[PDB]
Amino acid sequence: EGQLVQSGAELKKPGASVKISCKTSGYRFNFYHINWIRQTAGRGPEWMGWISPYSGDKNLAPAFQDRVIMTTDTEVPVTSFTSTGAAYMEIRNLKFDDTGTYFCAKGLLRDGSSTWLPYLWGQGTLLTVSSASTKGPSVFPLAPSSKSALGCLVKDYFPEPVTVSWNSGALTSGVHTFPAVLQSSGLYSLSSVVTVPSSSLGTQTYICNVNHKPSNTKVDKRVEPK
Amino acid sequence: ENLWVTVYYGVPVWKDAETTLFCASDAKAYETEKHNVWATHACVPTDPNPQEIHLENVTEEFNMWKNNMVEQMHTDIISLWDQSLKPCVKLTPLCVTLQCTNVTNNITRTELKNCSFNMTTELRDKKQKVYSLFYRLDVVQINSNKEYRLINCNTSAITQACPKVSFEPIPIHYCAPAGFAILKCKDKKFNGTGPCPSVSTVQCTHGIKPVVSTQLLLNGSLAEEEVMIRSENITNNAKNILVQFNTPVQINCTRPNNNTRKSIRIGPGQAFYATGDIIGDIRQAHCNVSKATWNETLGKVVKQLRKHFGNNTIIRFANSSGGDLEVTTHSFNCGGEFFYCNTSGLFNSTWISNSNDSITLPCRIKQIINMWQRIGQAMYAPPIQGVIRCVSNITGLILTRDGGSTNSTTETFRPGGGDMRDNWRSELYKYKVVKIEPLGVAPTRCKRRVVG
Amino acid sequence: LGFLGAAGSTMGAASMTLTVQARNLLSGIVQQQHLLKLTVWGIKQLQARVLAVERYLRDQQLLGIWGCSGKLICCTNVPWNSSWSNRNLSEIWDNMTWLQWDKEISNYTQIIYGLLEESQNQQEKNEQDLLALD
Amino acid sequence: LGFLGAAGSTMGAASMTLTVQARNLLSGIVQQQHLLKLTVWGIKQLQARVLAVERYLRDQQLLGIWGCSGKLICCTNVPWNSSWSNRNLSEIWDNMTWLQWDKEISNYTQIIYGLLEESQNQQEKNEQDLLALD
Ligand SMILES: *[C@@H]1O[C@H](CO[C@@H]2O[C@@H](C)[C@@H](O)[C@@H](O)[C@@H]2O)[C@@H](O[C@@H]2O[C@H](CO)[C@@H](O[C@@H]3O[C@H](CO[C@H]4O[C@H](CO)[C@@H](O)[C@H](O)[C@@H]4O[C@@H]4O[C@H](CO)[C@@H](O[C@@H]5O[C@H](CO)[C@H](O)[C@H](O)[C@H]5O)[C@H](O)[C@H]4NC(C)=O)[C@@H](O)[C@H](O[C@H]4O[C@H](CO)[C@@H](O)[C@H](O)[C@@H]4O)[C@@H]3O)[C@H](O)[C@H]2NC(C)=O)[C@H](O)[C@H]1NC(C)=O
Ligand SMILES: *[C@@H]1O[C@H](CO[C@@H]2O[C@@H](C)[C@@H](O)[C@@H](O)[C@@H]2O)[C@@H](O[C@@H]2O[C@H](CO)[C@@H](O[C@@H]3O[C@H](CO[C@H]4O[C@H](CO[C@H]5O[C@H](CO)[C@@H](O)[C@H](O)[C@@H]5O)[C@@H](O)[C@H](O)[C@@H]4O)[C@@H](O)[C@H](O[C@H]4O[C@H](CO)[C@@H](O)[C@H](O)[C@@H]4O[C@@H]4O[C@H](CO)[C@@H](O)[C@H](O)[C@H]4NC(C)=O)[C@@H]3O)[C@H](O)[C@H]2NC(C)=O)[C@H](O)[C@H]1NC(C)=O
Ligand SMILES: *[C@@H]1O[C@H](CO)[C@@H](O[C@@H]2O[C@H](CO)[C@@H](O[C@@H]3O[C@H](CO[C@H]4O[C@H](CO[C@H]5O[C@H](CO)[C@@H](O)[C@H](O)[C@@H]5O)[C@@H](O)[C@H](O)[C@@H]4O)[C@@H](O)[C@H](O[C@H]4O[C@H](CO)[C@@H](O)[C@H](O[C@H]5O[C@H](CO)[C@@H](O)[C@H](O)[C@@H]5O)[C@@H]4O)[C@@H]3O)[C@H](O)[C@H]2NC(C)=O)[C@H](O)[C@H]1NC(C)=O
Ligand SMILES: *[C@@H]1O[C@H](CO)[C@@H](O[C@@H]2O[C@H](CO)[C@@H](O[C@@H]3O[C@H](CO[C@H]4O[C@H](CO[C@H]5O[C@H](CO)[C@@H](O)[C@H](O)[C@@H]5O)[C@@H](O)[C@H](O[C@H]5O[C@H](CO)[C@@H](O)[C@H](O)[C@@H]5O)[C@@H]4O)[C@@H](O)[C@H](O[C@H]4O[C@H](CO)[C@@H](O)[C@H](O)[C@@H]4O)[C@@H]3O)[C@H](O)[C@H]2NC(C)=O)[C@H](O)[C@H]1NC(C)=O
Ligand SMILES: *[C@@H]1O[C@H](CO)[C@@H](O[C@@H]2O[C@H](CO)[C@@H](O[C@@H]3O[C@H](CO[C@H]4O[C@H](CO[C@H]5O[C@H](CO)[C@@H](O)[C@H](O)[C@@H]5O)[C@@H](O)[C@H](O)[C@@H]4O)[C@@H](O)[C@H](O[C@H]4O[C@H](CO)[C@@H](O)[C@H](O)[C@@H]4O)[C@@H]3O)[C@H](O)[C@H]2NC(C)=O)[C@H](O)[C@H]1NC(C)=O
Ligand SMILES: *[C@@H]1O[C@H](CO)[C@@H](O[C@@H]2O[C@H](CO)[C@@H](O[C@@H]3O[C@H](CO)[C@@H](O)[C@H](O)[C@@H]3O)[C@H](O)[C@H]2NC(C)=O)[C@H](O)[C@H]1NC(C)=O
Ligand SMILES: *[C@@H]1O[C@H](CO)[C@@H](O[C@@H]2O[C@H](CO)[C@@H](O[C@@H]3O[C@H](CO)[C@@H](O)[C@H](O)[C@@H]3O)[C@H](O)[C@H]2NC(C)=O)[C@H](O)[C@H]1NC(C)=O
Ligand SMILES: *[C@@H]1O[C@H](CO)[C@@H](O[C@@H]2O[C@H](CO)[C@@H](O[C@@H]3O[C@H](CO)[C@@H](O)[C@H](O)[C@@H]3O)[C@H](O)[C@H]2NC(C)=O)[C@H](O)[C@H]1NC(C)=O
Ligand SMILES: *[C@@H]1O[C@H](CO)[C@@H](O[C@@H]2O[C@H](CO)[C@@H](O)[C@H](O)[C@H]2NC(C)=O)[C@H](O)[C@H]1NC(C)=O
Ligand SMILES: *[C@@H]1O[C@H](CO)[C@@H](O)[C@H](O)[C@H]1NC(C)=O
Ligand SMILES: *[C@@H]1O[C@H](CO)[C@@H](O)[C@H](O)[C@H]1NC(C)=O
Ligand SMILES: *[C@@H]1O[C@H](CO)[C@@H](O)[C@H](O)[C@H]1NC(C)=O
Repeated sequence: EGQLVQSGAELKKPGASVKISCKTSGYRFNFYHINWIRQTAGRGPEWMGWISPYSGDKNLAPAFQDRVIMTTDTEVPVTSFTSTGAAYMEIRNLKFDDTGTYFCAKGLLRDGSSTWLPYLWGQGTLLTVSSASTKGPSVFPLAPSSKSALGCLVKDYFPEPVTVSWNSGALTSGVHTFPAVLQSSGLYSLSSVVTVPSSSLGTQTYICNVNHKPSNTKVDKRVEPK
Repeated sequence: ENLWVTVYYGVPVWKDAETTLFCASDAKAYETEKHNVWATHACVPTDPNPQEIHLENVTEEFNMWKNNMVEQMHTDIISLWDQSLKPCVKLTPLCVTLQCTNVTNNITRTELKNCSFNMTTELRDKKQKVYSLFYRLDVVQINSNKEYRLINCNTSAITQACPKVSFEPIPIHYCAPAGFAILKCKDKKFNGTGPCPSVSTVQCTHGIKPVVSTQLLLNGSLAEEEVMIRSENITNNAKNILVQFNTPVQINCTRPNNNTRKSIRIGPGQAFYATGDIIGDIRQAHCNVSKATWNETLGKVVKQLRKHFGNNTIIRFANSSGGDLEVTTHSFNCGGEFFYCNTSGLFNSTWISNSNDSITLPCRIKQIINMWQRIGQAMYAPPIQGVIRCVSNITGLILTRDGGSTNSTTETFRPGGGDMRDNWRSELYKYKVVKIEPLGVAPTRCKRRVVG
Repeated sequence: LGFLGAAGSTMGAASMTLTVQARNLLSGIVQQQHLLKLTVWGIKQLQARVLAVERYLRDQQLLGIWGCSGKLICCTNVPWNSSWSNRNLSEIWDNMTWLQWDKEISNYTQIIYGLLEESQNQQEKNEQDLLALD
Repeated sequence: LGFLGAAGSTMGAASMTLTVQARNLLSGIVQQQHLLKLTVWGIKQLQARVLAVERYLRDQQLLGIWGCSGKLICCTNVPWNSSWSNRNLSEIWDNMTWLQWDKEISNYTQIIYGLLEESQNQQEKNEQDLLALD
């Protein structure tokens, strides 16, 4: 019943060393264990190591106990039964085989038969261990053909997810979206739906913004009349 | 499905509530001194083994300004004070036209009066004149030869306190009844009142002594860290603020007057103990404070108030503005007599934004008192014959508003201890009692015999 | 574990030592221990000792009409209603303190008590009419 | 039937709901709830609460030495003497209130009590000497 949320969207060079974090809320952080997993370009996601916020006795994976080590600070009690804490982890070495999406999850239960396995999962963090340099995405309008389904266009952006694409957050109900695409060059792109009834152009607004981290965003381009 | 319900007697659950408590103090004075005003003549003795158990994984929310342990403490001491004064000499025939003159100063500060009057003697038919002495403010003028009047005869009655009653505060434990438990907080930085993570369930509290002080608490308890700041409400300046000292400042108060017990029989047996002629010079009462040790305590307080109070405004420490001379001066009972040392000298320092000399305070003594603003009945304090010294640790401060400053900057907190209940809160900020419920139902496949 | 040692622990671990909690409460407080005895402390001692036994005997009267005169744990023949809690066998016993559970049934806790007297005692002690001597 | 509902009904119907009568009496009266507390009402409250438990515990001490620590209805191994009543099985249970029966044994009610302790407990708890371990 306790929501767990990860930091997300951190990326560095192959020979680097980055830490990820996880905000906890809605559950007592003292006894529920924290563990981590990773899905590679390979089909199978694998488990990492489980940490106990009390005592600190941990049993990490044998293949990562040499390089990866993780710690976790104490908590701040909200009430007698709800509290908010944080868990971190540091990894020393990584390669293109270590690229992919990383999750954290709340420990199953606080007892004996089984505790170490996850329970409630966060939204997750995706990490790109690609050596190519970061780049700023480019914005294009993407106008409907038979106006005489709407959205905006993104072309050529280097890594990760550009996420939310809409201005002022005016419409969250009924806004189909779309995933990314790999280019022959290797420079990703994507698009986005929005399902709103057909109406006139002068009455309503046609502006959308996208947020970025490779480079910061600023302009929320709109669509051409025709 | 196919799950049954099961009963459990001995379950650990509780609900916030408060009920009656009781005293607990071991063998203290008994024979060498007795007839104590607080421990009465007999209280339930505490066991030397301390009842303590550390609670884990629990984070119960305490409360201090809404705690009812201080309320029962406030009301217990009041009914205890009157119970120890009802069987003592009443001083009603002491309200007669007093004709006094100033004391012998070689025809040249005054503060006291060589007064007289005539009272009842052992025989109601006969009357007797006796010359005694009184203190200033204990008497105020009526309308040549000065004729005075006891200030209390204008408002309330009077009853002299018993001479063999010890007014020294001794540790009085408050222990919980059966089916209840006093939860103490073990978390050091217990800002305000919230969820204390480190809880202990103890049956008997620690050695709590009823220090009757004003503005400045003495002999209090504290357990490390920065000088703790507690307030029922930090944004409202109007509310009072309790302050705790990470380390106490050793202070000494005393009166240099060498007095003498003058017993005069009023009525059949009762005797009125008054001041005779003061032998060996006359001097003013004073309380010393370590000047170097006080400058460090006012600095540690302003440091932790800083991150609490904007850390951008100006400190303005002034004397207790307004109020009464008993509620603005450091009033306290020590050595029998009641001191009122002048506070205004301590808070003159102002510090903002980055063998040895000791500051002293002038003090006067008062014999007529009816503390905590109780206007029902007053009491006369017999002057303690001989020498007097107090020498107590100061561990707390009581600070009040700083005007209605509209935004801007510049403000602190000048000393006021308008309420007596807050004095006991400096010891009971971590304690709260709960109603243990040993009944708890839970389901589990589990049934007894079918038919029986 | 000397007293309330498992106040914050699981309901299962707290159920392993619930004897201790029961022992100390009735006995506890060391109640046993000028010429008058009419003081403010003695009157606070006596009434504090009265609720001591009158809260103990308020609870011990319930276990007696449940077949649990001298047992700390009775399994009672009353079926559990799903409306009271929807959580599975290992969902509550391996996850909640007794504190959390006390607030989760405090709404319908009285409904349970009334039904416990009927099936475990009001009917059970009657079912021997045809079985006592026959 | 909320309390004494079958005071005037048959001993059989009153025996169908005797739990209710027992529940309310120990608990009942809502006892739980100028600066002094030495008033005439408080002293009448305390002593009224003392006989509350000291009349309850006067009765509960009897059932304990009869094997009925936590049962509202024990069938006891003491034979009934004909001198106490000459009426048949269905003659009393289908005809008399408990009120009428209380005055019909009030003469020899103490004779029954003394014999109940002997055969149901004074001998029964002894009969295990040869049967406990053998
Ligand atoms: C509240 O506070 C408490 C702290 O209170 C403590 O109290 C005491 C005990 C002291 O330690 C004090 O200092 C403390 O204050 C916190 O309590 C902790 O909670 C943790 C999370 O729940 C828990 O962490 C881990 O538990 C794992 C699971 O335990 C095992 O074993 C138990 C008991 O047997 C069982 O119930 C479990 O489900 C689980 O599974 C069993 O494992 C055993 C062992 O392998 C199996 O036994 C096998 O049996 C076969 C025959 O059948 C054969 O004989 C084999 O040879 C034999 O091995 C068994 O079959 C399994 N099944 C069962 C029975 O279910 C532990 O694995 C893990 O161990 C680690 O830590 C241990 C303690 O140091 C080490 O010894 C071990 O090497 C590991 O490093 C953890 O213990 C804590 O144990 C628990 N208490 C402690 C000791 O701290 C609590 O978190 C906090 N919050 C709450 C929940 O309220
Ligand atoms: C605080 O206030 C108290 C109360 O004082 C009150 O007012 C004074 C005026 C007085 O009337 C008190 O009774 C009253 O309660 C102060 O306590 C008193 O202080 C005064 C200060 O003067 C003391 O007065 C001196 O008393 C000397 C002794 O008299 C005592 O005994 C008298 C009867 O005894 C007779 O026999 C003995 C010997 O066995 C003789 O010594 C005595 O004189 C008598 O003959 C009794 O009536 C008295 O009340 C008292 O108990 C007395 O000798 C002194 O008088 C002398 O000397 C003075 C200077 O020291 C001088 O100023 C006087 O004028 C006087 O000179 C003449 O002496 C003649 C001797 O015979 C006499 O006949 C003349 O009449 C006289 N001249 C005239 C005229 O006056 C003092 O009178 C008094 O003893 C203290 N109380 C007591 C114990 O009664 C207290 O000091 C004040 N505080 C302080 C610390 O200052
Ligand atoms: C905050 O905490 C502090 C902690 O310090 C509290 O401050 C003070 O702490 C002091 C700690 O020692 C307490 O001191 C005690 O003082 C008493 C005073 O009693 C004297 O007077 C009594 C009555 O007067 C009679 O006798 C005198 C002659 O002295 C005579 O002139 C009168 O006319 C009258 O006849 C006497 O009953 C009493 O005997 C004594 O004279 C004192 O009794 C305590 O005695 C201890 O220390 C003394 C001095 O070192 C020592 O001699 C004692 O030894 C033993 O023998 C004596 C003589 O027979 C015997 O009385 C004792 O019982 C011993 O058997 C003994 O070790 C002690 O000095 C002080 O009371 C306390 N309070 C004050 C005034 O501040 C502070 O109170 C707390 N908070 C606040 C502000 O309340
Ligand atoms: C507990 O103890 C505290 C101790 O402070 C006590 O507080 C006293 O409160 C009373 C009443 O509130 C104060 O009473 C009067 O204060 C008068 C103010 O001074 C005038 O005259 C100045 C010249 O005085 C010299 O000393 C003063 C200190 O008092 C000093 O500041 C001056 O610089 C100067 O050296 C005059 O300078 C001053 O204002 C001018 O100067 C100031 C400072 O530079 C400047 O800021 C102004 O703009 C202006 O230019 C002001 O005009 C004081 O005069 C008065 O009596 C004095 O003279 C008589 C007669 O000789 C003396 O007998 C007496 O001792 C004084 O010297 C009187 O003192 C009092 O000052 C406070 N503190 C004390 C005792 O000094 C509390 O009331 C006590 N609590 C209780 C229970 O009573
Ligand atoms: C510790 O306790 C203190 C107790 O004071 C808590 O302190 C809080 O401080 C804030 C500071 O801003 C107060 O905010 C305002 O209080 C006003 C008090 O109302 C008084 O006037 C009312 C009406 O009287 C006339 O004057 C007002 C002036 O605004 C005119 O608007 C009005 O037309 C009249 O002409 C009286 O009815 C009332 O009795 C008072 O005399 C509020 O009026 C004011 O309301 C504004 O903000 C409201 C909340 O957003 C909003 O709904 C209103 O529309 C309006 O805009 C505002 O609340 C708090 O009131 C004060 N609390 C309390 C209890 O009053 C402090 O919070 C606490 N500890 C903490 C948590 O730190
Ligand atoms: C109780 O004390 C009072 C004083 O407070 C006594 O009242 C009178 O007080 C005056 C004060 O001077 C006494 O003075 C005497 O006056 C007479 C006549 O004026 C004069 O001749 C004397 O030399 C002396 O100065 C006076 O004695 C005293 N009584 C009278 C009758 O006036 C009062 O008497 C005392 N006791 C009581 C209550 O009786
Ligand atoms: C002790 O520290 C805690 C924080 O750990 C304080 O709790 C927080 O206090 C602030 C200021 O008092 C609260 O913010 C204010 O809340 C009031 C309503 O109470 C509101 O009117 C103000 O506008 C402002 O939002 C805050 O809500 C509160 N809680 C949390 C979770 O942050 C606490 O006040 C400190 N004092 C104690 C309890 O000793
Ligand atoms: C407080 O006052 C009393 C009473 O005056 C002081 O007691 C006195 O102390 C002296 C110290 O030497 C005692 O010694 C001598 O007594 C003889 C005979 O009486 C006398 O002739 C000497 O002049 C000297 O006083 C004296 O007996 C004693 N008591 C009396 C009756 O004076 C006390 O010392 C003073 N303060 C304190 C506590 O030191
Ligand atoms: C008084 O305020 C200053 C700055 O206003 C404090 O210095 C730090 O300032 C940064 C940025 O404003 C804050 O993020 C820090 O939290 C401040 N320090 C801390 C630990 O609070 C300065 O520390 C403040 N006063 C003191 C001595 O605590
Ligand atoms: C005595 O002190 C009072 C105090 O107000 C004063 O009014 C009076 O004038 C003084 N008398 C003498 C002579 O000292
Ligand atoms: C109090 O008296 C003691 C006696 O040794 C002394 O050491 C201390 O400095 C005094 N403190 C003050 C400032 O009164
Ligand atoms: C678990 O709960 C469901 C209802 O949410 C219930 O139908 C099911 O029977 C429970 N599991 C068991 C062990 O019966």
